[PDB]
Amino acid sequence: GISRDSRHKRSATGAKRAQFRKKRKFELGRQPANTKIGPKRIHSVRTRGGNQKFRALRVETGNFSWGSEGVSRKTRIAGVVYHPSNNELVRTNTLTKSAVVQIDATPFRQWYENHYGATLGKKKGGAHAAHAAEVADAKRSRKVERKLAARSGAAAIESAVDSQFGSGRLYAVISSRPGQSGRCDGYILEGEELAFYLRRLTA
Amino acid sequence: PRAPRTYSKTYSVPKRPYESARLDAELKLAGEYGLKNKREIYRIGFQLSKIRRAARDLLTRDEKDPKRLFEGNALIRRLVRIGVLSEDKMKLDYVLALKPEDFLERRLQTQVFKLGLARSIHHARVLITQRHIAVGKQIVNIPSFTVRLDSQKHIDFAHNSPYGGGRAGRVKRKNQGK
Amino acid sequence: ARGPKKHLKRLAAPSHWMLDKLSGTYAPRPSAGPHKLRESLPLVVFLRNRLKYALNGREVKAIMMQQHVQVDGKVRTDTTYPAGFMDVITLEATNEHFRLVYDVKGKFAVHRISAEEAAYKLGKVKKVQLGKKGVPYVVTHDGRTIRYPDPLIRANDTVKIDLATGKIDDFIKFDTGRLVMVTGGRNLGRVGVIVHREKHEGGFDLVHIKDALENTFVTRLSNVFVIGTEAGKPWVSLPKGKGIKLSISEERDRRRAQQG
RNA sequence: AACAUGUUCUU
RNA sequence: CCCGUCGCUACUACCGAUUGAAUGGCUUAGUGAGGCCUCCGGAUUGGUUUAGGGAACCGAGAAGCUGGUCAAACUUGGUCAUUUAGAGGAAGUAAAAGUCGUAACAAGGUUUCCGUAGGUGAACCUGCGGAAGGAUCAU
RNA sequence: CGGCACCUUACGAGAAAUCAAAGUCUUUGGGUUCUGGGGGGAGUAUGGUCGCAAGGCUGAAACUUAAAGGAAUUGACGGAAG
RNA sequence: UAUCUGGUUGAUCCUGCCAGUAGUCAUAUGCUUGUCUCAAAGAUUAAGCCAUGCAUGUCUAAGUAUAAGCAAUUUAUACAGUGAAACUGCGAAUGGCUCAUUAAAUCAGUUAUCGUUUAUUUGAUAGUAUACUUGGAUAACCGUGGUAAUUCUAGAGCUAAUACAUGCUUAAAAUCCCGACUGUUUGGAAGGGAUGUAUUUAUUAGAUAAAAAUUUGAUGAUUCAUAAUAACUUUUCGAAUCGCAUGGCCUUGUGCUGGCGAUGGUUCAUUCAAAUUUCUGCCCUAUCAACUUUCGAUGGUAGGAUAGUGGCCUACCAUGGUUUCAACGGGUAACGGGGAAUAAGGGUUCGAUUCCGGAGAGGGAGCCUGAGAAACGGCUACCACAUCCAAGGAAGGCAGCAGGCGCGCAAAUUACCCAAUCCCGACACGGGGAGGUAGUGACAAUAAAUAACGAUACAGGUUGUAAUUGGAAUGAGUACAAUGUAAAUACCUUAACGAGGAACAAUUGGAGGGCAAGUCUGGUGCCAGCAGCCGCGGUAAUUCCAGCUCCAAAAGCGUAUAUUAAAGUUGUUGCAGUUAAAAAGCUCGUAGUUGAACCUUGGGCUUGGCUGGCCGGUCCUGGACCCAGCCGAGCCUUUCCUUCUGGCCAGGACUUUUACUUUGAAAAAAUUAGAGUGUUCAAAGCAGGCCUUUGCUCGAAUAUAUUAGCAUGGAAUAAUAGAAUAGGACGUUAUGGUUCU
RNA sequence: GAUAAGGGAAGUCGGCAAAAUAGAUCCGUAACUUCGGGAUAAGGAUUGGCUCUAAGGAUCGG
Ligand SMILES: CN[C@@H]1[C@@H](O)[C@@H](O[C@@H]2[C@@H](O)[C@H](O[C@H]3O[C@H]([C@@H](C)O)[C@@H](O)[C@H](O)[C@H]3N)[C@@H](N)C[C@H]2N)OC[C@]1(C)O
Ligand SMILES: CN[C@@H]1[C@@H](O)[C@@H](O[C@@H]2[C@@H](O)[C@H](O[C@H]3O[C@H]([C@@H](C)O)[C@@H](O)[C@H](O)[C@H]3N)[C@@H](N)C[C@H]2N)OC[C@]1(C)O
Repeated sequence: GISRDSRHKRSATGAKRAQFRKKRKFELGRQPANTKIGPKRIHSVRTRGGNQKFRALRVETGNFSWGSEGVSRKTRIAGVVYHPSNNELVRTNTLTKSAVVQIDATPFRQWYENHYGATLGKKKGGAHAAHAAEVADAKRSRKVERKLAARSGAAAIESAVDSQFGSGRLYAVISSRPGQSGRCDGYILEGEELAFYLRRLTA
Repeated sequence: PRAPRTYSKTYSVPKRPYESARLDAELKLAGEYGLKNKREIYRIGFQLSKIRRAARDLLTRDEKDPKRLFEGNALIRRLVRIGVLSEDKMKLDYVLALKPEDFLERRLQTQVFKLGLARSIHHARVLITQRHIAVGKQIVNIPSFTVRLDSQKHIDFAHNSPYGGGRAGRVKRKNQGK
Repeated sequence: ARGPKKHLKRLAAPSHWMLDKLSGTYAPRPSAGPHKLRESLPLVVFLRNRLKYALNGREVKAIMMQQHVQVDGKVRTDTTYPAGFMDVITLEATNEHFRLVYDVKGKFAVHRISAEEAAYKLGKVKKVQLGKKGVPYVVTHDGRTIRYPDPLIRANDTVKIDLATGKIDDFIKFDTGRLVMVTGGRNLGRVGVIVHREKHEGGFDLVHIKDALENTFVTRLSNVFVIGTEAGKPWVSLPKGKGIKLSISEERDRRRAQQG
C-alpha cells in the first residue's frame, strides 16, 4: 500500500535506483483522517506491536487551556479560521495540529466569574450591562469575599483576549493530533502569537 | 549442515618428470628400503620439506625467542623421539642435514628386516602385510608405521602368530594331516 | 528475516563452550533470560559437557524435570537456561555446588563450592534512576532489579545479593585499588587489581589494571567486574589458578615438572 | 641500344 | 627470391530495397481486477429496557452504495537492447605443381621509400615536396 | 659564459650496428607526459566527430597463422667498382 | 627449489611469440579398477515444467468432558480414572532450499537510537476512595439434507470455559477545590466533590562560581527520568480461573481462617529481536560528459502518515543537489563476506555451495492474522501454465525430501528412523525428509595386496647371481557367532572354508628431440596414418600400421576446457620505445603528478636497566667496584615541555590544523600457520591418561586480523596558521569606564 | 441537399465523389538536411456552468 521507504526515491547524486525488495509491512503508511467538525465518530487502528491509535473522523468538543490562568475546560469547537500549511483545510474546516480555531468562550467565562467575581466582555450594551450589574451584585459570603480579595490585584487580563469575549468565541490553536490520538485539544491564543494571527486574519 | 572435515595431501610430484639423476636416486632409495612406489619417496620429501621450511624459518630467527625456542624444541623432540635424530643432535641445525635415507629407516619393514625377523626386506613387507608382526602389545599391519625408540625394543611375532605361538595355518592344516 | 531465530548452528555457538565440531549440525540455543546469549552458559552445556552427569540431552531433560537442578537457589527446568557470570548452581541430590567463574584460559571452569558459599553472589550496577512513585532502583548485570538501594551507590559498583530473599547484603564503591576480574576482551578470565581509569567523554572509558605478578594491562571499562575491596581478598572462591596467565612455555615446563 | 622467364617436394 | 590482377573451391565477416522479422527491458496515454480506508445502507439480531394492546428508542449488524488509495493486468504508441531472413554488392583468409606480365631484393637493369594528386588489365606509372633506411660520411 | 657541430677513447652501455649518451640501469627509485606487448585481418568495419570535398581524428571483432622481424658472419650472385 | 627446455638461420647473437613442464576443494570425458578410513554430489544450460507420497503440529495432576467411548466399584448422586471429538491457548514469521534480481545496492569492519516497536525469558511491580461468585451464545453431539465433485456446508434440538460481555468484595490517617453559617484584621466550621494507574493537552520542580551590609537522581549533552497543577477520554486494568494436600483456632457455625503451586495482569527493567543509521571500502566500460529538477530533484516552514526520524507524502516557498578525485549511463557468462587455488617477495585468479548477512518462492501486485510476515507447504486479483467436470462448477504452485520430463559436457533412492544434534507445543510422554542411518557414489583426500623363503647342478668374483624342486605363510571372497545399531549394514573380532600358470593372470600412456625408453622383424609406399611444437611417411620408416623388448606413473593413468606458476611476455617492486612493436609535426595550457635552501644546535652534571668479559664468587648460575656497549630518565646551560584550584591526583579555563610512524582496546566460529594426542600409522579429532579404583586427573594452547574507525607515545620527513595600512603580544594583585551574572 | 445495420475500396482506369481531421492550452515529435529547415511531423491530454483563490498596476502624501 502506501509506503514510507526511501528506496523509491532518487539518490542525492540524482541516480534512479533499482528495485531491491518487495514492499515491507514495517514501512507502511495509511490514509489521513481529515478530521471534520461534527458528531463524534472515532475509529480505532491496530498498529505495530499490538498498539492502538484513534482516527478522529469527526469531533465536537476539545479540551482547551488558558495558559496564563492555569486552567483548562472542555469547551466546543466552532470552526477553523486559519491553517499555516493549506487554506484548503480552513475552507473546509479540517482539524489538524496548529489549526487556528474558534472555541466556545462560555466555560472560561464561568470560571473567570466564579474564581474571581469580575466579568469579561466589557461591552456596554443592554444585555452586557444587565449581566455586569447582575454579576457585580451577586450574593457572596464573607469568607468567599475575602478569598476573592486574596485573588484580587491580578484580576484584569490582556486587552486582546477579553475583547473577544464579547462574541463568546475565542481564538485557539490545536495542539493535539486528532488523526493519531482521537483528541482535538489546544490552548487559547495569547500575546505575540495572538497579534500575529490577528494580523494574518484581518489583514 | 554439519561442519566440514579437514583433510590434506601428503606428497607432491616433481616439476620435472624425467631427470636421470633424480630418477636413479629414487630407484636407489626404493631398492634400499623395499618401497612400493615413488610416492613413498615423495611423502618423505614433502614432510621433510615442510619441516625444513618451518625449521629454516626458525633458524633464521634469534635464539631465546619464545616462538623460536618453543617451536624449534618441539620439532627437535618430535624428531629425536621417532629415531630420526639421535641423542647428541638436539641443536635444530642438524635437522637440515637430514636425508630421505633417514626417515626410511624407521619403517616397520626396515626394522623387521634389520633384527632378523625376515630373510629379506621383501619378506619383511609380506610378513607385515600378512599379519605376523607385533609392536609391543599392538599388532601393526602398516609397513610405513614409524617406530619410535620406545617401540624399538617391543617388536616381535604376534602373540597369536603362526610364527609366535598358535595354530599354524591353512597350508599346514591341509598338508600335514596327510 | 520475518522473525526471531530459534536455532543456533554449532559453528555459530560461542567458542567458550568447547563444543566439538562433528557431533551434529546444531548447538543449544540459550533461552532469553538474565544474561546475554553470547556471554552466558546454558545449563545443558554445564550439566552435560562439563560434569558428564548426563550422556545426552534427553537425560538432561530427565534430570531437570525432577527438581534436581537449581540456579541461584531457585529451581529451573529450562534446559537452555542462560546461566552467566556469578550464577550459583546448586545440586542437592548430588550434594554439590558450583559457581560460574571465568578461568584464566578464558572459559567457565568447573568450580566446586560449598553449601554455605552457594548462597550469595555479586552484581555490577548498570545504572541508577527513579522509577514510578519516585522509588530508586539499581539494575545489575544479571537483570535483577533491587528497589531502595544505598543512596550512595552508582554505576560500575558490585553488590552482594542473597540467593534466597533477593536482598542486598553489602557492596563496593568503584575507585582505584579494587580487586577486579575482566568480563570480556582478550584479558578474559584473568584476575587483576585496579591501577588507574582514564575518562573519555562520548567514547569508551579505559581502565589500567595489574595482576599479582607485575603486569599492567588495559581493558574496556565495560569489561571490569569488581570482585573485592583490596588485593588478595575476593568475595567468592577462585578456581585452580587464581586467575594469573601463564605462557605456553611456562605451562609446558610445569607439565613436565609435575609429571616427573 | 635491347636482355622476360625457370612445376612440387626432400634426402 | 619474389609482386598484383585473373581462373577453381572452402570458410569468416561487412554493406543491402524489404517504413524486413523475432525476442527481452523501460515508458507516455487509454482502460482497469482486487484489497485497504471512507461513506451511506440496513437482510438479520439482542433489548439502552418500557410500554395494555405492546408504542417509543438503545445496541450488534451481512449484502450492497459514494469517494479515495495502492495498483496487478490489457491495448495503443514510443524508445532501448539482443538475435536473425535477404536479391545483389564489396572485402579478407586458406587451399603441391592453372593464366598474364615482372613491381621489389644487385645501380634489380628508370635507386628505393613517405605524403598528396591524377592515370592505368595487373603488379604499377607520372607530377610536386620530403627521407636515406643510398649507389656519395670526401675535392 | 651560451650555441651548431666534430675527433679520439671506451671507464660504462648495448643483440650488434654503434652510443658523451643510447653512460651514472638485477649494486634495479631525481620529476613528469606519451606510446608498444608474435605475424596478419586492419588503421579495415561500425558508431561518433571535424571538413565544401579530398579526407582528418577516434576505432573494433570474427577469422587466420609458426613465425614475421633486428643486427651481424661466411659464401654465392650483381645489366656495381678496382 | 627465487630453475627453465624445443622451434625462424648454411652458421650466429637477439626480439618475440608458439610449444613443452607442474598445480587446481576444477569440471567433463576415455580406459582401467582388489582392500580400508574419510567424503563432494541437477550450481553452471532452463528462478524451466512437474505424476505420486511425505516435509507442522501440539495435554499437563493444575483451561473447557453425559463420547448414548473404555475399566472397576470407589476417601466421590455434581464430576473425579483412562481416553476420541471439539472449544480455547500456543506454534506454524523457525527451519530447509535457491542465487533470479541486485554495483554505494547488498555486504565487511566500525558507529548511532538524547529517533523507535518488541510475544517470550528473567527481575520487579497495583488496598484508590449477586460477591457463598452475573449474564447469554456456539462448537463438539443426536437428528433431516443438498451438490458429479473439494479439508463445501445448510436448516433443527441441546450444552461448557482461562472463549464473549459484564460487574462488587477495602484498609489507615492526609492533601486539595467549592463552600450555606460564623469568628471578626482575617479563624473555625456543616455539606459536596478528586485521590490509583492508563489517555491527550497546557502550565510549573527538575537548582549547586567561591564572603557583606533548606531537601533534590542520571548523562558529554536534553524539553531526561521522576514529580505537581488544571482539565480530557465512545475508560485501559487494580484476578467472577485451575490442581493436589487438607492444617490451625474455637465465640462449634457445611464457621474464622491458611500450604505448595497452575494460569493470568499494568508499568518499568532485562533478554531474545527488529527497524532505521555514521565513517571508509566494490569488477569492465568515454563507440557513456554532463546528470537531477514536469509528476520531489536539493533545502526551509507547517501539517499528514509511521512504531518512530526523514520529501516518507501534502501545501506554500527558495533554486538548489552530483560530476574528469569519472557523476550519470551501459555490461556483468555479479548475491556480498568468512574464505579457495597458485604462491621467493610483490602479485594473479576463483568464491552458486557446510558459517554469517541479503533476497525469492511461476510472474506482478494487494492484504488478513498475529509481538513479529507484505508469509506463499496463508488469503485475494490479474497474467502464464496447468488438473477434474455429469459443462452448473471446483481445485493448484517441489528454488523442502525423494522421484519424473526437459535441458544439456555436466550431477545419486519415489529406502529406514527419531537413537544422537537441536527445535516446537498445553508438553518428562507428541511431532520434526530439520536432522540422523543406509542405496548410488574412481568429485577430491588418508593408509595400502597383486607375493615370499629355501636346494640341485649350474654361473660368476666372502654373495649378486640364470632356470625348477619343495616346505610353508597369507588376505581378496564366502560363512558359524558376538559386536556394532533405533533395527540393521559395513569396519573391527572369529568357528568351518578360500592359491603354482598361487588363470585370485594391472592398467594407462610412451620408446627421433624437448623427454626416460630400440635404428629389431613384416606391411604400406607423400597413400593410409602419426604429429601439443620441430617434424615422420615418395620401396632398408628407430616416429604410421603390427609382433618382441624397454621406459614412466600405477589402483590409477590419459584427453578436453578454464585458471595459476613458468611470464621481468602487464613490469609498484620490475619490462620495452635509434634500427626488432612503440616518442604526439610543433609549441601553449587546465585538471593530475611533482617542486631549492633556511628556524635548538652543541656542551655539562646526576642516574635506572641489561650486554660482554675483569673481579669470578662455576654450578647453566649468583653480589658491591672498574671498564666499556646498547635502551632509557632528570636537572643546568637565554630554554621549550598548557594552566588554576584544592594542598604527586582530580575537578575547572583555555588549545592552528594535517599526513606519517609507535603502542593498545576490540575485533564469531570454521579455514590458515602452530604447542599437547601411538585416531595401531596418517589424513584427522579435540581428545585422553592414571594399581585399576566407585575415584583422581592436565586440557580444549598461541599468533596471524587491521584498509577504515577508536585510544595513545614521537615531533625527523612533507604540508598548514601566525605581527606589515599592526585591527599584534603581555600587564599577574596596571588604571579608568560600560554591561551581565 | 441529407441519413443509413454489418462490412470497409471488394467499386473504379484511378478513392472520382463523399467522409474523416480541424480553434485554443499543455505534452510529445523521426529519417533526412544546403543546419535555415523538415514541424501543426507523427502522436496524446484538456475545454461547459457556477462559487472562490492568487498574480501582474496608476496618482498623491516625509
Ligand atoms: C576492379 N578493381 C579491382 C579491385 O576491385 C580489387 O580487386 C579485387 C581483388 O583484390 C580480389 O582479390 C582477392 O581475392 C582473390 C581470390 C583469388 O582469392 C585473390 O587475388 C586475393 O585473395 C585477394 N586480392 C577479388 N576477389 C575481387 C576484386 N574486385 O583490386 C584490384 C583491382 C583491379 O583494382
Ligand atoms: C604472388 N601474387 C599472387 C598471384 O601470383 C597469384 O598466384 C597464383 C596462386 O594463387 C595459385 O595458387 C593458389 O591456387 C591453387 C589452385 C587452386 O590453383 C592452390 O592449390 C594454392 O594453394 C593457391 N595458393 C598458383 N597455382 C598460381 C599462382 N600464380 O595469386 C594471387 C596473388 C596472391 O596476387
